[PDB]
Amino acid sequence: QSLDIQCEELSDARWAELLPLLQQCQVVRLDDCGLTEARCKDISSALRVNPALAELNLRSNELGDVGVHCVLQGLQTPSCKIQKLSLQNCCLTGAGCGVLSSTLRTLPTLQELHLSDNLLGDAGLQLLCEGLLDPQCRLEKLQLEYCSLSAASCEPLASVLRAKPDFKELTVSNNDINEAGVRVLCQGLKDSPCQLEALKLESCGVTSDNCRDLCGIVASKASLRELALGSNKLGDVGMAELCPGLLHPSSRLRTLWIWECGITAKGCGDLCRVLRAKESLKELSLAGNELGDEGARLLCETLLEPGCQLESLWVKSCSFTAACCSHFSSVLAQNRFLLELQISNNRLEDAGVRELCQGLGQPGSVLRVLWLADCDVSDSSCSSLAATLLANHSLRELDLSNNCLGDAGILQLVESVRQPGCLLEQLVLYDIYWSEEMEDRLQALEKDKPSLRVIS
Amino acid sequence: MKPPQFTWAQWFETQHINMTSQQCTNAMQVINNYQRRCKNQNTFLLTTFANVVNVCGNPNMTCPSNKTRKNCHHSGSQVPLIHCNLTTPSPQNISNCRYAQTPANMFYIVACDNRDQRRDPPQYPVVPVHLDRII
Repeated sequence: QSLDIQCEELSDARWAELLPLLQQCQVVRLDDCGLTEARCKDISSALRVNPALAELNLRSNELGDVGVHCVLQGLQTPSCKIQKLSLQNCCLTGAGCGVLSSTLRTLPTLQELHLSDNLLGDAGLQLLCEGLLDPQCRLEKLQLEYCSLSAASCEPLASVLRAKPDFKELTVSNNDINEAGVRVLCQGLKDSPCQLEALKLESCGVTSDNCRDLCGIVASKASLRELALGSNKLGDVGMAELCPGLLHPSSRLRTLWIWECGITAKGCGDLCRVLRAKESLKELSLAGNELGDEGARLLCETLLEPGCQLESLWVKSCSFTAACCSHFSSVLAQNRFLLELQISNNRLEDAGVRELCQGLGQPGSVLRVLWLADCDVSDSSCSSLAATLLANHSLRELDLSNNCLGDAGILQLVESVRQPGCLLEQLVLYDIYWSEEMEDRLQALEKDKPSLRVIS
Repeated sequence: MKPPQFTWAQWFETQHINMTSQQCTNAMQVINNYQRRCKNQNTFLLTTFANVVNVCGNPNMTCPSNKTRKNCHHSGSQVPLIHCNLTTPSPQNISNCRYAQTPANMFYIVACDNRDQRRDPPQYPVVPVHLDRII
């Protein structure tokens, strides 16, 4: 049972009737519910008598140190067996980390802790680390995104990794730890008894040289499943340094998130060698990299060969043009592994979109999620989209947001999606200019076809 | 579709003016929560609704994206803004969608229409309803 509410202002009357749920439900999630220190006592008192609290999520509530400490008091009982806790974006400061740190010492059941979006600073992280190092703390997943940490926090973090064999996920994305910090963290991982499953260091100042150290981690940690390194200047050199590790036979990495990493068609080429050899790689993001149609061609050739079992490909904003769509069309028609193609923010144009529809409209197609947001799509592509939406039976989600579609185009899509033969469940049309006709026609569609959701 | 409680002008304001948090990943939650589907991209203009309405008062121009419409208006100039770029999807829970944010100062063109006679405040006869472009 769960009390799960998000993005709602709770009046006193509403709060008063939800209170009892706080001491009854195993999962208490009140995400961005305007909670403040003024209601922290109610929360604490409820938590202290809840016989089976397993998860507490109070993300995005302006509690402040006094509020968080108050809430934490509720978890300070011998029978508290909480497993997951999120105080993400709760106005917790470095100072406030003292009580948090202390609480961890008596919660061996706590496996996950989210502290992202709190200005903890290096001093707060140090205090936290002291609690994490306690023999009774058995935390497995830690998220510290946007916590204003510098390279000085990497040694403390490294000491935790060296002492905790149960660690599974470390997320330090969006902190200026830079090259020196990243190196310390990697060495910590190399010297750790843990079987890490996820490492996320997006926007951390990771460099091409850091990739040599990361290569070794990927090659040795057989347990590694997710590696997120987006928004770092890895470049083609970085890619070349990482591939040797990604190619290691013991590696079963499932997700490789390397968007906006300064990669070009050259680095894409090295990556394709990995794709052809590792069937375990299921999710890849190269979004925001200037791959160009040359990169699109290399990716499609690889996606047409045995071995590559990629399931999700994020390549939005990769400088692709209509010229690459014939290649992607072949993929959508023959590849039976790729389920999601995020190719938004590329000048595909109607010419390109119509080509993609040809491949997608084949009998054996399997693509279930297609993003074509802001791809210069107009009414000229709607006839083809409408036909594919009836011919294909695997697609469930289509995003056409940020495109200039008009009455004519909308009518065409509606004529198809309204039919019982269309299995689409979500049609996304955010940020498009609406005429009264357009809006009326789509509003009715929603009521005429219950299984279909028309977004915005 | 657009939440029923909002006029198109209010929906515009909800998506592009009122950034409820300094981080995209958090500010986007409110928006994406309405229909439970994360936006691929979203731009927050760091201005006010009244200030955009003023722009709606600038000389009409043919919308660059659709020459059949002349309800567009070029912002007097550059305006601070934060563009939210979806980098990590989370279909099972929009609260888990991650965004990359890029602050910047750019000009913009907005499409404005007559207010909703029975829902939009009368002090603004013409209101912004669509962000035609950012440059």
